[PDB]
Amino acid sequence: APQQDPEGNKTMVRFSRKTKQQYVSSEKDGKATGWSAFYVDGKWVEGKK
Amino acid sequence: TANFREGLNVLQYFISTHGARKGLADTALKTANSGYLTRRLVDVAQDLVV
Amino acid sequence: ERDGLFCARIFGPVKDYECLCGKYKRLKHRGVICEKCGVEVTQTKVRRERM
Amino acid sequence: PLDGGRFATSDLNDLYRRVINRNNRLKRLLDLAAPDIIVRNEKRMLQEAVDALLDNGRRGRAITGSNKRPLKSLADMIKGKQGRFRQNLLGKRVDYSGRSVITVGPYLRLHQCGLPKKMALELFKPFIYGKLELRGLATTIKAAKKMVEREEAVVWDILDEVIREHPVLLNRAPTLHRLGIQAFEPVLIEGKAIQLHPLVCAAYNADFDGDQMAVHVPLTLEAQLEARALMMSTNNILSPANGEPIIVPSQDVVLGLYYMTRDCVNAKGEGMVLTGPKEAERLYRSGLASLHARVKVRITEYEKDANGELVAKTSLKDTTVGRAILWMIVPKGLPYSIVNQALGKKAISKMLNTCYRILGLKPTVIFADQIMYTGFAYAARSGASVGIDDMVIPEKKHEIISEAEAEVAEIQEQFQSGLVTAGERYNKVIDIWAAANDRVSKAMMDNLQTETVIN
Amino acid sequence: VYSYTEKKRIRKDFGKRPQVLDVPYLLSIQLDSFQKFIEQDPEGQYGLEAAFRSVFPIQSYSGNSELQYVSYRLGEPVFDVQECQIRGVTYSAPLRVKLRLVIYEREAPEGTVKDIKEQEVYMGEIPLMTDNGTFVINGTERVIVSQLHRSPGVFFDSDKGKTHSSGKVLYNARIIPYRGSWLDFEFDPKDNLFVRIDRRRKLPATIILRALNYTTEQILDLFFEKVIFEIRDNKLQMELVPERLRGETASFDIEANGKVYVEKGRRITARHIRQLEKDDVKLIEVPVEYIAGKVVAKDYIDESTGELICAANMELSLDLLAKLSQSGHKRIETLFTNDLDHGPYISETLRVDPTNDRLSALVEIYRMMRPGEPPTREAAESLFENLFFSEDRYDLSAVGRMKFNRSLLREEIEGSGILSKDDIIDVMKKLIDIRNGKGEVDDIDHLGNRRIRSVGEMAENQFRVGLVRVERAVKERLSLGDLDTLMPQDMINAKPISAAVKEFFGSSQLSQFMDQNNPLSEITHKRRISALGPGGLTRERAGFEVRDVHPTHYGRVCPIETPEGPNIGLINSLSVYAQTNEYGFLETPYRKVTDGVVTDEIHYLSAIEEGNYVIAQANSNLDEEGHFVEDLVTCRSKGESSLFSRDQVDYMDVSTQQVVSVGASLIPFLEHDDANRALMGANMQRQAVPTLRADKPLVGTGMERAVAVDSGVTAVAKRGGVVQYVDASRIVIKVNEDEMYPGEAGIDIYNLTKYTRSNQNTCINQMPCVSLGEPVERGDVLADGPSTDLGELALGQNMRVAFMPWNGYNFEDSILVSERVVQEDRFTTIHIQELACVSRDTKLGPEEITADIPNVGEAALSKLDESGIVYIGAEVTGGDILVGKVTPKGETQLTPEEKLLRAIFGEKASDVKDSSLRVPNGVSGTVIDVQVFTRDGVEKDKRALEIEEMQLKQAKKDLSEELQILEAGLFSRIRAVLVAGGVEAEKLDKLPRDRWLELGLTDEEKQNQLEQLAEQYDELKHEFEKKLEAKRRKITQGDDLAPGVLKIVKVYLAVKRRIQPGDKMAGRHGNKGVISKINPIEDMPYDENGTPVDIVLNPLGVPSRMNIGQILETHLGMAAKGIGDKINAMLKQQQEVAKLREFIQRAYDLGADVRQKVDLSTFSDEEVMRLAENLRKGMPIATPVFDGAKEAEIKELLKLGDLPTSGQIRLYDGRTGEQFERPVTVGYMYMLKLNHLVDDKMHARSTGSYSLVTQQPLGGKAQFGGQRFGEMEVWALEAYGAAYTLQEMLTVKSDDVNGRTKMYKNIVDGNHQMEPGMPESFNVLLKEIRSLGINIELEDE
DNA sequence: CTCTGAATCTCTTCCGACGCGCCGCGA
RNA sequence: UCCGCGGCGCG
DNA sequence: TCGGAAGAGATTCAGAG
Ligand SMILES: [Mg+2]
Ligand SMILES: [Zn+2]
Repeated sequence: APQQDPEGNKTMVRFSRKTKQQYVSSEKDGKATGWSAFYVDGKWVEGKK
Repeated sequence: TANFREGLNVLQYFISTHGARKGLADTALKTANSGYLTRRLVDVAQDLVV
Repeated sequence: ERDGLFCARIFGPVKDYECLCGKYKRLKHRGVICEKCGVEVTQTKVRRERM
Repeated sequence: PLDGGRFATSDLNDLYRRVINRNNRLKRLLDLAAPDIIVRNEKRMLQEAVDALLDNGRRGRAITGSNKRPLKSLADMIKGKQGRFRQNLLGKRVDYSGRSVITVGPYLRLHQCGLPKKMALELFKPFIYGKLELRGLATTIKAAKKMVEREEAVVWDILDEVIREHPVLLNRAPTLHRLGIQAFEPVLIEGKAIQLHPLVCAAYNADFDGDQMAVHVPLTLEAQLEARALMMSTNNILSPANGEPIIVPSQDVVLGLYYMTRDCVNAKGEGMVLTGPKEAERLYRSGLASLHARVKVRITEYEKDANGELVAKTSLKDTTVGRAILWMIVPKGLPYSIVNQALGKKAISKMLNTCYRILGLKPTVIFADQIMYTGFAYAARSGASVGIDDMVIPEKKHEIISEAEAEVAEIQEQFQSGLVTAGERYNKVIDIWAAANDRVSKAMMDNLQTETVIN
Repeated sequence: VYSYTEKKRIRKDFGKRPQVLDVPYLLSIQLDSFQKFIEQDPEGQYGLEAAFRSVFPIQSYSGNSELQYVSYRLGEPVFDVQECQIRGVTYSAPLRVKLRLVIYEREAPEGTVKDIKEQEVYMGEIPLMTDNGTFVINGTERVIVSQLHRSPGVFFDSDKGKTHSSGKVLYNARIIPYRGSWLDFEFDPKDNLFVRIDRRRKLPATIILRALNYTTEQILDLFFEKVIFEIRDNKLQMELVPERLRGETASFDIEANGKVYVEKGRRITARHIRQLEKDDVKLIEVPVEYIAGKVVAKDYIDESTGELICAANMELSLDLLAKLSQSGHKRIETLFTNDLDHGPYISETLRVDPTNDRLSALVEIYRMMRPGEPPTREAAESLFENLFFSEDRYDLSAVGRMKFNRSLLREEIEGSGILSKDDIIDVMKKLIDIRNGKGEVDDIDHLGNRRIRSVGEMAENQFRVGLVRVERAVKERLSLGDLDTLMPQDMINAKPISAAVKEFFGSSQLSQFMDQNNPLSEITHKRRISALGPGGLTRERAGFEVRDVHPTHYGRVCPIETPEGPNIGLINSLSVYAQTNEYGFLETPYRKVTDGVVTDEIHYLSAIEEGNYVIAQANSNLDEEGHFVEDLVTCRSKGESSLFSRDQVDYMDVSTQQVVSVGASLIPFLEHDDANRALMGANMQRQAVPTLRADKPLVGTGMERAVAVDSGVTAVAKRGGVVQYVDASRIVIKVNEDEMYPGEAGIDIYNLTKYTRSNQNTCINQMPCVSLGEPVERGDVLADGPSTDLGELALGQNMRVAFMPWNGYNFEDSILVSERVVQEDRFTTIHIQELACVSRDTKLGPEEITADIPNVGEAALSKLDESGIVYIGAEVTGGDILVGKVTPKGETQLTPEEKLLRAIFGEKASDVKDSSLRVPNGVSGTVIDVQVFTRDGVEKDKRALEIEEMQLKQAKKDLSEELQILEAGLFSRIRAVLVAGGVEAEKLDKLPRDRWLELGLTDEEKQNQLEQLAEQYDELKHEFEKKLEAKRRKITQGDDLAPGVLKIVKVYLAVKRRIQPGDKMAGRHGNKGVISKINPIEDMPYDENGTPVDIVLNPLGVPSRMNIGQILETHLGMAAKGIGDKINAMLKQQQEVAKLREFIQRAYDLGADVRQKVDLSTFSDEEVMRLAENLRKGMPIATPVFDGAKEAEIKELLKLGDLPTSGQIRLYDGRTGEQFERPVTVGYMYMLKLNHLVDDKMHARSTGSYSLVTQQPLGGKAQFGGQRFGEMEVWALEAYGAAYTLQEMLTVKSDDVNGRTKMYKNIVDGNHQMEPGMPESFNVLLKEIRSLGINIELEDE
């Protein structure tokens, strides 16, 4: 998974309970940046939350 | 005063344009009312059969 | 998702005679319910019907 | 789904999700024993959410999405011109249809429209599959499809075979009155323009400055029997709004007939006697007499007797060569006097009407087609054209306008002396200008309308 | 005198009126407004500096720290314009702002700074207008339409009793700010005064008046006029102005000077007023009934008890009067109610008000504005104050201030953008005066009242939105944390700014997609004015009155060019000379009148001033002294035409054509035809398509030169010189010695846009029109563009036209065309289509571009390379593969019995399927370009690597050729400097060029020049190498593309399209026509010399449409080619050039008093020969719009041409060989092809896809859907008895998911059965109604 | 002098053609 | 294989 | 996660008691 978001903020691993899958997200000041990236079958894909 | 064969001056032409745009707007608006009225009449009279 | 707005267990399978779990795949079991899940072996048309 | 793996969610799904979320929240606040005002707020939000789900925008501010647009609730799916009732239950889109730019075709009979070959192939592709397998040229649907997509000329022969009696419907949006949809028996032409018969084009309210038209093919045999018996243009001669015929010529046809029947005081071969209209046609075509020349001709006419027989009469009458030529096409039973005058549009209208009342439908149809052909041909031979010298300006006009402006100056100076109120001054000026304009119009009509020539 | 270039094809003008002012640069509004937006400004008046200063600085109180703004600068755009268009990235430059952060000490004074930090913030990216006035957004051209909206200020308006319908008249005055809440004041059928805020509610006006810090008695004293009464015992006195008596009926005797005189029951008249005024009466004695019925003006106090018995707005109770008179307050104050002049309206409002005090009114206003919450004094006060008087929440811009003052007649012109108490009370007083009838309501449709807002204002508004969002973020950051250990670079987030600006340029209703059919269309679309958009108007709510022409449109907005249909009136075009005043009001030029002599000075006017003065009509004849010939010169003034003496005239129109836009101005003989047809022709002219080969129009209007040069398509000579080199694509010009700057190479190069997709799929091509060694002049046109020839607009083509009905093939506007036209490719056009292939890293395996396609013949693949891309230059046809792409299908598991069934079947049921791009059905053409874009980290295939190699080679050769040309220029300048003296020409000639540059011929300034150019050479080689390195990295670098796509491929397909029956063609006067027949050339009518006609038009349309002018055009055409024919023959016989020279001089002299006055005696004979060569194809004629050729001049030209004077000729019918008895009008006409080709519309669907929800067939040509059997057609069927076809239309053909299958089966089987099921849309409706909670169900199953 | 009904006033809701064609954009 | 929203465009 | 017409409700005026 992509290790840093487009701003260069560091990324953490989260569970999407609405779709039962792992995703990666970034935070700044502990708050969510509103960015996420998801696994879509061998191709991590990224955008706004 | 001038007919179409002779040239119309700019003033005559300009004042004449009033009627032209009046008529074009007139038909543009009239179409909608006519269609609406027809839809109504059809809806009222659609049951009637000999 | 189960119990979701598109939960196949309720509305039926997304595909003709195809169990969400993949238990059954053809009409030989047409009109039966999968044990691992409550989806039914039926046609996709039921998706249009069930409320 | 969308490009990039995204998904467009229907707004109904979002409203449902919001209501589900509020219900879950209320149930959680209830089951964990929340304070009173909190659960009251949650249930009021839930009620508002249900209101949004059913009829968002019905009360207060409407809910909106990221696009700053109000979301379409269930009620919006049935209300309005985009609603389900008007859009789909009525006014369905339909298979087996095409649209094309229309075009004049004068060589068509009344009941046949010119239909581009490509559209015919596409529309009747199922029928072609059927007949091609029936005649044994193709065995399977795949074979039929690959054969028709290669346009093996045998497919063209089959296509010419299939449509021979197969009426199609032509429609022009908007379909203001029922004439707007009519049935025709197709004829195959290369190109891409649908060709109409001008006479029915007049009824369509259509023109040829780029109007498109849509064509539908009936499927079942009861349907095509209906199209033939009810809708075929040979039946819709009489408008429903009034008894007068709707199939009436205009433009070049009327101009041609008018030219053909107009006489002049002196022309090539005036006064000779023709033993029959055929000799009139000969003398015109051989160029020894002009159409306008007045002549005596022997003519036979007929009348529907008291029993119903077409009793004949023959006599010498004074007429014009053009009038005899036109008479030659007239079917038996109409009196010659109908023709022997300068034929305008209204005269032709009443002529068609009297033909339809005196005789049956089919003689009237044939009469209409012959009228169209002859009118076009003689209009073309006429060579009528408009030139700058034609719009003569009556030389009286300058004098009349000078008189009018003199009177305008007189009334204006009369007001300058304070003898009248301004409103009546305006009225007087308007009246005198109107009088002068009418005088000029009369002078122009008088100068244009008649002219002097040697006898 | 004419430039040498213009000596080619000197068009013959016919205008008699001189021209005193050249047409301005046509695009000036767009370019100048954008420049005003972006350019630097020290005063901070407009643009970036104004926007920043309107928000900055930013201060934090608890933080005790400040953010402040130094300056802004705009960075370099990294990509050129054509690179942006190729790669699809918005043409933008980085916004750089210099920012400072300040921290003070924690001790007084707060202004004691302690630390300063400064840095430059990359706060956003901003689009740049291209030189042609269009923006580049993503990969698209977009041009922002300048809006026209209601100006801020105050207006006064009345309805003719329509609302209440009893016959009275109601009035309202409205105040509109630039931004913020809108107030309007209104009367009532009960004559009460009401105020409303953003049209929320309706409230008595006193609410605001006491909300403003004024008490009731102050309100009465301010609004009304007061009269004084005295009581002594029971005798009553009043203090009077005699004029105050006027209006009343003297029902009682009235005393003056100790004598009483009144004719009782009679109204006081002017004789009475004069009698009292000469009496000089001051105080009179009146009966009790007279003071009865008078309002109590103020509170009154009784001192014997300390009690009040009089209130505000109360009637005179005689009991109270006695009580106050006995108390001692013998003086009484009352208002006056003239039934006409002094309506008691404010008093009635004061009676009906619910509020009693300032805070009561404040809380009532608050609860009105903020329903559903408890009022509070602070909340109401803050709401009111911030609403009207917070200069950031509400602002009348300076234009608002100007209009506000000038409508209120106040002397001031400037003021604070916020309202005030005096402003409100003044506007209310003005409304009262209007209600009295001593004034007039305002006319908003008037053009001195609406304002043009260009792109700059909208851009700065969006940028201000960005600035305020950033300001909120910055103040939040200041509040939340420390101030020392951070840099404002992080504090400012560029995201809101870029979001706002990109949203504006992409989304906004006024950012409409550009059209590029032809240069005229691009010009008129750039110049177009729209009344819609943000703060504008809606097509549904637009009444007639805004659409209709307003008499101040003259000279400012062209009345003709408006679009047809529902948009009419709401869209307009600038008149040719109109330019924007700095306040956004339209402005028109005029010529100063000075005592009967036109000064030829130019003054610019706005609708107000123009209405104030008297302006003379353009066509007024003048002497050479400037005196009009006629004394009673016709003029217009105050919106009316009349006659005036020579001295009364104040101004004169500049030129005849100033009433029309360019689009109308192109039409010749406009003065001879109706307005409807002229409008349609003007609009249609935009749709013309550029032909394969351009042609001049014979009967032009002179405007073609200005339009062709001003548009961006043509390459114009920016620097004079001599053309050194030309090929199909490059132009190299040697600048002359004097024009070149010191240190420059003296050579300029131009590269032509050879072929590219236009924004409407037409071709765009530039063709050179010069030859080696020809001199070129500043502003000359070197290379033609689409529909341009020799720098003149070339939309259409010249056709030979006869007006004659022909066998019905021209029935009802139909056009019949001779095959000769087709054979010469006269109207053949070139079209480009662009197709995109997207390769994705989809789930269940990636999808790849490849030539390994399953289930396909190898012959098709041979057209492709092994990579899976078609070679350029290959012909391709409908249904063929252009690029091969393949999608995996997932597992596709087969049971072993199905495995063996597949095995006996063959290779079917593959887990891998074709997805390759295919030619659109019916399209065929040739493949001209192929492009690939791919994500980083992926390998470049054979096609990708080969195209990258060719592109880098192209870049290298281009840069090196530029080097060679410019270094040749530099060394030519070396030669030019060295030959000047101290020459060593042969001694240098033995030496190589490097020696020339190195060696010193002298020791003087010449050697300084040589050293300068040598350093220039070093600098240019270094910049060349840097440029090539950047270019190579820029080519080799990958692309971002989109999510999920690995690589995209775009292929370019070009097709040649041909005139065909069903195509639509039209002439400039607006006579559309569908071509309905092609004819073998033999069959067309032919004239006496045997040359056939080309196009046959129906004459019947002319009198009924009243397009008389077009007939005149035809005649001129027959004249024009006439001369051409003669001169052609005179050339073909190869006679002495002097004879044709004198003939040409005669042809130019032929006009009477024409301004042209061109003479050939100054032309050398080879120039005359070149002129003849261009004139061989006819002599182009120039006819201005309203001063055009007269019939006498047309006749004279024809007579010199040896054609029939009437313009009609005898004609023979080719099909029979006989002669038409009537003469026929045959001439030359200019015709266009209208981009509605038949093959783009013909469409048919037997069966295909079906929609998801409704199961109905798809809609539209692209989806290959079917037509819509609309409800009108259903009623049509119902009118017949045709039930069965209706049932078939609804159920089986459309919606029955099984019935149509059965029908297809039976039709294939040859049995025309039918089985109607149930329309699935009905089940959809049932399910939705049930889901609504309403139970609905069928019965009697 | 008070009460009820009718009339008038205020507020809210509904409507304001059919058909095709391209372009853009889509938290 | 697709719900549109905005925009021009022709009837 | 914009004006117009019609209907319903509220308020005011006149007549009768
Ligand atoms: Mg039409
Ligand atoms: Zn299961």
